[PDB]
Amino acid sequence: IKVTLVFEHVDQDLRTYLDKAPPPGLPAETIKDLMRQFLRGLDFLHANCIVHRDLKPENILVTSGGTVKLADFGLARIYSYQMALTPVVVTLWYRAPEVLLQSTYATPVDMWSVGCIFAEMFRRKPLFCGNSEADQLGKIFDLIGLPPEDDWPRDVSLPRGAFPPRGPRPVQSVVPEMEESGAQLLLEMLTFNPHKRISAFRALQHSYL
Amino acid sequence: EEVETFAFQAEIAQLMSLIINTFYSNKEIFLRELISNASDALDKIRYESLTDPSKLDSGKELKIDIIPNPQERTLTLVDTGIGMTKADLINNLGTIAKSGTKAFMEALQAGADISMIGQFGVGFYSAYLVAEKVVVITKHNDDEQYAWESSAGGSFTVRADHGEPIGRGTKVILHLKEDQTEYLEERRVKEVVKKHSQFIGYPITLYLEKEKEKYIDQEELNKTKPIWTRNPDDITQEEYGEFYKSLTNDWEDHLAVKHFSVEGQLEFRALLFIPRRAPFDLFENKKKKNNIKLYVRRVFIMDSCDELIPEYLNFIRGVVDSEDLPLNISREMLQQSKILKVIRKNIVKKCLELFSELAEDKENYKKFYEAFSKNLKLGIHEDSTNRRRLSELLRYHTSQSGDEMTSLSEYVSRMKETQKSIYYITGESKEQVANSAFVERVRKRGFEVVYMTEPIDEYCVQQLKEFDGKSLVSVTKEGLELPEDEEEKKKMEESKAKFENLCKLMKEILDKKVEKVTISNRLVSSPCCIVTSTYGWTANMERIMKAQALRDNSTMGYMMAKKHLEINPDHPIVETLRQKAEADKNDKAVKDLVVLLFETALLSSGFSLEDPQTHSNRIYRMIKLGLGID
Amino acid sequence: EEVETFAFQAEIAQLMSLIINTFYSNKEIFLRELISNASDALDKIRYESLTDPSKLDSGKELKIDIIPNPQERTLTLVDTGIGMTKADLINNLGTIAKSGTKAFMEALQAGADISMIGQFGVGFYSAYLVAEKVVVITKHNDDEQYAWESSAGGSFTVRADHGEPIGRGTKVILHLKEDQTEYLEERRVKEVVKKHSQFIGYPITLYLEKEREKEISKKIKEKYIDQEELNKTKPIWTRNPDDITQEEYGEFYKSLTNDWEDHLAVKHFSVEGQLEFRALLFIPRRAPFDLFENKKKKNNIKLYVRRVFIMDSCDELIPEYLNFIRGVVDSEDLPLNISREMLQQSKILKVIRKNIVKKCLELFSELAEDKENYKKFYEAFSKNLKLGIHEDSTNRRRLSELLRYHTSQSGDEMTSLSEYVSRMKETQKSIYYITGESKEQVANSAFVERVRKRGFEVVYMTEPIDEYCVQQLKEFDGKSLVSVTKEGLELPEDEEEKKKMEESKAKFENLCKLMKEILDKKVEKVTISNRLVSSPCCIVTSTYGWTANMERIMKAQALRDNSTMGYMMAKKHLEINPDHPIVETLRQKAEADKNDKAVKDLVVLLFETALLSSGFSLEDPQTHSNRIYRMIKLGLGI
Amino acid sequence: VDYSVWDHIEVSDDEDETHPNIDTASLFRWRHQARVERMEQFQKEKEELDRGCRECKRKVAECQRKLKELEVAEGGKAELERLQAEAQQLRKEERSWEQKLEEMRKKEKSMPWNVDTLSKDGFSKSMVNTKPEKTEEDSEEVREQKHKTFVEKYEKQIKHFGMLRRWDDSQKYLSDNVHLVCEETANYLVIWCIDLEVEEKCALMEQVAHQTIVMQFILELAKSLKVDPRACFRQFFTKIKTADRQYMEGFNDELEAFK
Ligand SMILES: Nc1ncnc2c1ncn2[C@@H]1O[C@H](COP(=O)(O)OP(=O)(O)OP(=O)(O)O)[C@@H](O)[C@H]1O
Ligand SMILES: Nc1ncnc2c1ncn2[C@@H]1O[C@H](COP(=O)(O)OP(=O)(O)OP(=O)(O)O)[C@@H](O)[C@H]1O
Ligand SMILES: [Mg+2]
Ligand SMILES: [Mg+2]
Repeated sequence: IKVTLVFEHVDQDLRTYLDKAPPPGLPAETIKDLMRQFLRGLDFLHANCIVHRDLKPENILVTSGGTVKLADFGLARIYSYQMALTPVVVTLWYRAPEVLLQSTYATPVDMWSVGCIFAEMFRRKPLFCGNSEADQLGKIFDLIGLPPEDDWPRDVSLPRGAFPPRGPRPVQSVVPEMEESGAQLLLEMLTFNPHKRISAFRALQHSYL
Repeated sequence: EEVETFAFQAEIAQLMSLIINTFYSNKEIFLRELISNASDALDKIRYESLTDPSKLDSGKELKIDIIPNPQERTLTLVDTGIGMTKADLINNLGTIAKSGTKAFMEALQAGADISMIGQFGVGFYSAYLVAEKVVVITKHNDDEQYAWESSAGGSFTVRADHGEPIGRGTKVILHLKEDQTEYLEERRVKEVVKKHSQFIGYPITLYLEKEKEKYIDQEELNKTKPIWTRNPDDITQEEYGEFYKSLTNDWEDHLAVKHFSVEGQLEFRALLFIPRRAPFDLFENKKKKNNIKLYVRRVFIMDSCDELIPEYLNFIRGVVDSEDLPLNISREMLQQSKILKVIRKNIVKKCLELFSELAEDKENYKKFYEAFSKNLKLGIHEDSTNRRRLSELLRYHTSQSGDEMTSLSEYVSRMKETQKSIYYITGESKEQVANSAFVERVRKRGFEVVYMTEPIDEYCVQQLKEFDGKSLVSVTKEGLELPEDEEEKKKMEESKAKFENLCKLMKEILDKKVEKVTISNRLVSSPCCIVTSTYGWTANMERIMKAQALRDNSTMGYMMAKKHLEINPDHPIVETLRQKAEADKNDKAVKDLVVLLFETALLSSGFSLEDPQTHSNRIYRMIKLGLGID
Repeated sequence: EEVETFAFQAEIAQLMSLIINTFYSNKEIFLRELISNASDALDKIRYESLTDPSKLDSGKELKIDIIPNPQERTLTLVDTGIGMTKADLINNLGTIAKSGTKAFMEALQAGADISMIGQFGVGFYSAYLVAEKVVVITKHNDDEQYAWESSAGGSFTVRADHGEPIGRGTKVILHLKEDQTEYLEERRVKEVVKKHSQFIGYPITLYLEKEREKEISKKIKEKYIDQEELNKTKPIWTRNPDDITQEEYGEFYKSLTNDWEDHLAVKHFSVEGQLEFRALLFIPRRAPFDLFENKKKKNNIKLYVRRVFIMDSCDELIPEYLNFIRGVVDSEDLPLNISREMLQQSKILKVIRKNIVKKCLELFSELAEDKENYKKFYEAFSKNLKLGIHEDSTNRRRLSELLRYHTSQSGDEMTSLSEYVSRMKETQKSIYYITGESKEQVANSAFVERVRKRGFEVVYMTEPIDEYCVQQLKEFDGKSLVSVTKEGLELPEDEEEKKKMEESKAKFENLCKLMKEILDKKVEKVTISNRLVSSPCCIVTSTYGWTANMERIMKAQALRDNSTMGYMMAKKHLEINPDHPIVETLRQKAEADKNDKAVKDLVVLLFETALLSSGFSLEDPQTHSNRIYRMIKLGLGI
Repeated sequence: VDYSVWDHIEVSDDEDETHPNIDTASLFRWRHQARVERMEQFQKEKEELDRGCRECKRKVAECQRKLKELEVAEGGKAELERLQAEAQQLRKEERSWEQKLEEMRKKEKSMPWNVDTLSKDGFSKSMVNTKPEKTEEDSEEVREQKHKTFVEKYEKQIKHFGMLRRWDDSQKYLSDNVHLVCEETANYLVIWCIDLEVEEKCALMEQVAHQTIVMQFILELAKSLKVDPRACFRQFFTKIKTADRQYMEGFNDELEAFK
């Protein structure tokens, strides 16, 4: 008798995880681990210049051991088989303003996406929810705050300046079990201006995690 | 002035000891290095004779003679090369990092079909890994015969030799160390020969004191010849077969062969072979991965198939002979392993092409597939980039087929104009799945299913999500979609209401045994049946996964798929139960029947039975009732 | 003729290119060798200052600093070691296969505790793997400041004091190649030094441009990073085991591997033999998720030479079943080759492995005393134990004593086989056990009914590895192990009851014969067994072949479809319980009419349920359920 | 002495450059895409630079023609001067396009090595070993030559098999000497047993007889299976090593009869 092994692939999609996850107030410590699992993955991806502004909750794998594995790096190599007819039209509460602004992919873009996802994890429910890209920002702005046409990037397809200014809403209190340190990390990730956001490395190395 | 200029120095006393202690690890390689040098010299002769054939007057034969001498515990190696002049002995032979091979190669810049190795200029000194002292005796055509003697002690001596004449070339006398006498063994010598010199162009002979105990000229020592070096268009099947049989030592010849060469920065020639039968240790975890061997200039370097080829292709035999690789000072190791990965990729492409053409040969493909479909399916599981190509090679038995397998594309060609998915069923056996209730309605609706009877099909089908634009669906899972005639749909909704309270009752009876109780038209001849939720393990996958010795049971909290009780409203039993619910939903005998039916369905549906003893005990009770025992 | 004598020569121009180009494949050794040289110079000081403190008058602090200069594309190595004289730059540094460490090897007769790292006199020139040019500015206390300079082009130069204060050790200027700018990156530098300078005695620091807030103070952060942290982890095995406590040892573990929890079990290994080395063995409190992922390269036990990471070939350092123990092996007596990337004479590691395994077993034995943490250990790595038992026949003598099981008498408490044995009855000459799919299965199996009635303890086994271990473990503490699932379960019993069974065999003789005919090609032999109590019958495994569980395991787990083996292994018999009401009735029914098909069908039913109760899959479960449905319809009047 | 040419090899599926938090099943494909897009961008750039160069080249070439014409023209030298300056600018532009092309050449020199740049398909030739033509040879004729020479050729190897007892040794032995798996071998072993009887070497005779029936066993079911004994001899060892004792004894009786 000879010996040989074969191993099973993990299909535990983050979305499935969230479906299995408990009500708003998902153990911050569990999320902290998953956050640093994600961000560590990002550092690798940023080191390898992996472009994937299209990365969404469902492209995040959460294994039975609590390991975040990232897959599906942008439309260029994904959905080669039956896909969504509204992959974009769908509420893009998990897409950075820079996506909504029709600009490009960046470290801040990626983190903005998952930042909302992390809040989703805490709430077991999408952080924001708008209709159009401008309406999506209109929901985003309610948490992070909003300025007129003086803190907007150059690459903006949306009517910047036609977004009536408003204050932020302490992420700590908005998102369930969001410890202030993570509230600040999230708020930084959620901040409209991509250059006012925190890098994957910086967030990863933050004492919060 | 403010700066002094110095030439780099080299402490030979230390360097030499480093050469014969730290530069090498294996020591048996001394034969390789000396033989290689011999063949270089034999090529030197050849080239020179191309311009002046009278240079062959001092012997017209090109070969290497190995003559062990246990009486002295030495080894005599006769190299019938050109030879070395006294100047060459003191300039090239007695110099570190220097070889006249390079100078000869400079002469070869005028145009030649000559191929030599020796860019390091140190291999000679590997002789001192094994030998205590080495004596090199030579006779260059343009000089006298000299004896070069040294123990690598910082110096060497040269004197004109006396007695036996050398026509040309040189003899190496290896004064083998007292603990190196194992190299006087026939087997040990042949071991090394087969290890690195199996494709040396020149005849290498081994002389052994045998019947009358005289040195017998083992001319066949390296009779194996290179085939990929020859023009493939001029190589016959018999020649490819004999090579394969020599390559693999398999009395049976190959199923298929393919020559492959690349040109450019990477350059090599190669032969790939598909075996007719799989090896009994194909899956052995500790098996050395050496099916395809790597050579440089026909010199064996390594056989690390762990990186050369995919594990799922780890059955193809062959030889890859490169022209110029970045070998380390220790030739046994190759620098820039990414090169091997590039080679791999190119090989894979050619293997896939060979497989496709093999598939064109249906009869031999069937033979191939039967032997190596496990590896194909393994590739589906392991390789995310060539899966599509590999999926074209997949063949299964299907409802409209007999015992003949059919491709997934052939299945697709038989799909209905309203069929958007490939129906299939996995299991332990073809008969088992053929007799499943899950494929009965499917057959009644005129559909074909794919029979999947291997345990590895659970891993394969895991990756087979869509094929030729067609989706795939298991008949064993919930949500099985078959043509729904609006009339029938209404009737089914009426039936749902009809058996609504019945299903509720059954659920109350089996609240913790089944997740949901409902009727379904997927059933035909069975009163009921257990299905698997689209999330988690199937009855088959679950059973298989739970047979794994090294599995982690805690992961099953994420894999325990929901079980649901399908009911076939058309049966007298189901109808009776409905009537019995109306008569008395609290009837214990009825409740017992419901439990019986569930376990019966659960078990017959391929799901684990919680307690076979209790199950059979119920049966024993019922038997006793039939027997009138009690 | 006249014997001419010649000295061996060397083509340095070719040799130098071979040193740089053909000696190494991994350019990471660049920093390793440079640092190693710096630490050697620091060792030279330690000795000299040890015997003569005034040697430190020009500097006491001993360390290695690395400063990158991206604006030049150069690196600076600051060696605060003893340095070199002009003569040494020319003689030692500028000569191939020349090293002043040998001078200290010979000079340091008193300095027996001064261990220089390496000795080839070549590694310096590996600097040119990534550097276009190297300049070595140095001032040994016995000379002035000079600047050695070369691009490895067949020559080198030495310059006079240029005024840049080097009063000790040396400044090595590393001019990097256009395509080697990755070594200017913080991350990359850290990646390399963490794998090679991990246990350097002297602290290594980096001077890096500190990521900081814009200097608009309004806000501002510090300008530069002092990365001393690289050597925060010190050698532990080098100290006296008796003086090493968990307050530091557990910290080492958590530093050894990124695990923020103290280890479970550990063992210091001190070897004073020819192969002198010390090693630390660590056992995690939890098994890793990749524990059995054999596709991944092993790296738990790492091999250091003179506290320098060299190898991590666990494949040789340990056996597969011990691939969970993490640790450090540190020897200063190993014959590394010229590259230092591989140990020559692997037979050395064979011996080392054997010796390590011995201590692993001793550790396990020590753990066995701590029942609480042993149970934790056992549960965490019981499969590894069982794999070891399965594979390593030599050490089963110790591994089999580590086994712990739930039995019919211990129940929910897991106990040792030695405890089982010590508590065996005077008639209990063999270890009774049962394998299966689960505890409640085997605990309610017909196979263990009589066994319990005879007062015998049954070891419950449920893992496939248990099924594998019983194919290897035959005897324990001198007593054989007997599966209650196999035919011929000779339980100790009253001879008179055996006589009663023989009378029962005569009573049900014709019944057995009839049943055999009924079950022709279904069962190999129909017979009688008092191992059964509540059941009328039972399919049993034979003395040869696979058990129902083993078939389940092998047929589903094995990737090889060995139908030949499966065929030969597929053996089974049917036992009858002569005291069972149904069996009694069947006899009566056979006597009434052996040709009564209804009875025959009943026998078939019972057979199929016997297969089910014994874990044997039915050849066509659908027809079984069909019979059930038919019987149901009969009960329902359908 | 210089292998630096292969220090820059790019492998998009390099499994030694992975990460615990990344699924390389898609990453490798990302790398592929990125590599391709890069090459596309590179090629587009080069072509546009070449185009621009050629355009300015033609423009200045035509201007130079015109410069000759303006020089000839009676007073066109005023325009000549103007055009010369313009032509110089066109030449400067051409030059700068060429300088950019030189930079493209530098980029090519810096380009990573891969399956598309390291080598091309120098030679490819497949072959499926179908045949060697439905045929048949008279095995008696074959034996007339074979039994006489094969047996003697491998007499010591036949005897070596006959001197084995461990099933592993016999299987491994025949694996190495699979050419012995035939009737001629078994026939020798029978004869050898007879000779051993004559020589009073009964202990050996019995062991040879044992190995005789092993070869006969191989032949027995090879014939039953309608296959070449050498293609299935390992299955006999598989059967023997796994067979239930009682059945094995039955098989041995059948075997002795087959011999
Ligand atoms: N059979 C031979 N006939 C003539 N000259 C020989 C023979 N064998 C070796 N030599 C000489 O030995 C010298 C030493 O070269 P050596 O073989 O040590 O370097 P090399 O082996 O060519 O290089 P490498 O170390 O890469 O194999 C060469 O200059 C070569 O001329
Ligand atoms: N930073 C340094 N400080 C002082 N001496 C140095 C330094 N770098 C190189 N040397 C000189 O180089 C000699 C040996 O260095 P080198 O590394 O080349 O050989 P080694 O370190 O003894 O062993 P290896 O050659 O394997 O590294 C030392 O004895 C010393 O004379
Ligand atoms: Mg040579
Ligand atoms: Mg050094």
